[PDB]
Amino acid sequence: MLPKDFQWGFATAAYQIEGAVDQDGRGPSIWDTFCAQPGKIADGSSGVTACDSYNRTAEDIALLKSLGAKSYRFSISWSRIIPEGGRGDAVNQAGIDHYVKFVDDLLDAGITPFITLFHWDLPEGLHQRYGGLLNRTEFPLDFENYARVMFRALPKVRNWITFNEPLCSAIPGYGSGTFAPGRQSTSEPWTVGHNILVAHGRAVKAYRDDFKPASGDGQIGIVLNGDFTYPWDAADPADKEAAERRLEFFTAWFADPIYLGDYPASMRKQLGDRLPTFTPEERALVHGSNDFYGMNHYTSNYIRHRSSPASADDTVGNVDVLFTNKQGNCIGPETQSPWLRPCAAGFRDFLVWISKRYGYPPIYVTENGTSIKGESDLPKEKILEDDFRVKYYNEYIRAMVTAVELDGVNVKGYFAWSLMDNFEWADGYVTRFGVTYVDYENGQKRFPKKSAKSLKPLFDELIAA
Repeated sequence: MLPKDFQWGFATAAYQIEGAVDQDGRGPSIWDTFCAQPGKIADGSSGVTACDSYNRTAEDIALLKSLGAKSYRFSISWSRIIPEGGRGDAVNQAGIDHYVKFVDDLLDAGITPFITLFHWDLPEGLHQRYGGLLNRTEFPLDFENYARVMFRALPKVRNWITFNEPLCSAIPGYGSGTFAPGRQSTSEPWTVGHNILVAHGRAVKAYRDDFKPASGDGQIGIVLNGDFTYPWDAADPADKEAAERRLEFFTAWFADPIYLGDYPASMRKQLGDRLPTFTPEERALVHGSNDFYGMNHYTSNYIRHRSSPASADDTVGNVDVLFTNKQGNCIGPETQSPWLRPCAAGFRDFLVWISKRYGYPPIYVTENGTSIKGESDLPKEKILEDDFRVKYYNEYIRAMVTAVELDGVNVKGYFAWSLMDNFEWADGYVTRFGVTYVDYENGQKRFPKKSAKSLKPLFDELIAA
């Protein structure tokens, strides 16, 4: 049994699905720029058309009703709202009107919106003007303004997310250079993470002070990813330590400041002066800034300690991240994503880890899902019979249930990533995470896969009353 008010649905992100990249006054994001650069996207694609969801809102809502979703998690493209991005820049009324209409249409359908303000698509103008996410002074001020514009425009919304997966904005974006804006630095990821946390805190303070509804059901929080860890050699205290330290670098990086008031000591030890120090003002903003814990989770790994000190290029916490352990056991089967091996037990375990470290917060699992190896090469009929994905959902959802029932974890909602196949960042369109097939060659036509239909009967069995 899950509580009667448990919310479930599907998730998407604006740049992954919307298309219409220059329609109705939209300014370029750092992702539009990145895709234009050679060798960044595996299939040489971009979000130019994607699923054309910007132009197919009625169809997307009808699909959500068809599948029985209670809620829908999606993001706002900042550059549709303020094309240049800053607090002194012109606001694009057309972009605001689009999202206002969309939210109205969702609520008229009886589906609750869960809205992400920042899903990696920083307006290119802010990146050029002042170094974007790198600027400790300017980025938080412009993010807060953007947040205020959206809070003011969408007063019927009750569920807000500031940032989706800041680790992905920071490490791939400024560490390895694999995601936009494609920079490579031993310091920049830590600078970026800090500015995101401050930006987040400013936005939450603005929400709480000036916009939260009298009805009291308004809530705001950040969304953090994090895959679970198991020691390579469980009998080696060093591997136990290494597995814990890995979680700290992945997730506590963000959640420790938010719940506990500072960065993980292990990060401070390794990173030294490369990791910023909160001022009293910044700590006041960041400490206590989550009304709920937003959780993205996909996989687990075995973690092995290293015999030497960490290098400056290290971002994982000086450990080997592996798919096999000392006994030759394997985490899970291959998917199309080299990093993703299904391991339902790790989902239960991650929920408990968060709960124990952060005082049993209310948790929304804002992303969970899988790709299927070679899915895009399959004939249509075979893509639609996505048994691998059906099983992924069945097992992961049951693991979540175990965490709720036995471990007492306070899970409030669950969102399947994704409602439809979409632009999977540096993978392009080859990697499919959708419960819905999208035939990009034939006008982005949609076809629900087996997994899309499987979630309602599953949740109807679980959700009480």
